[PDB]
Amino acid sequence: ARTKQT
Amino acid sequence: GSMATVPVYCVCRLPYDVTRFMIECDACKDWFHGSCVGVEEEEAPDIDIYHCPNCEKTHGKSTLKKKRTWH
Ligand SMILES: [Cl-]
Ligand SMILES: [Mg+2]
Ligand SMILES: [Mg+2]
Ligand SMILES: [Zn+2]
Ligand SMILES: [Zn+2]
Repeated sequence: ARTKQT
Repeated sequence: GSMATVPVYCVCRLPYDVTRFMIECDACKDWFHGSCVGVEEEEAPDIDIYHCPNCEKTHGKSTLKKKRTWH
């Protein structure tokens, strides 16, 4: 899946 | 300027916050806070196809990766 990390 | 629009996302309809983890639904292409949809940042690398709670109903449940890159 595509994600936006912290 | 001050009257510019800003993109909003997720079930909560908030603008992006770089301090919060998000995952893209492969179906609707919206983005979701892990905390809003019950996905932990550390569990996400195992998700192959993510479907949000709304898209699940017609597009099926999220799937898991059958293989992973170690290293
Ligand atoms: Cl796979
Ligand atoms: Mg959070
Ligand atoms: Mg991988
Ligand atoms: Zn949210
Ligand atoms: Zn969706």
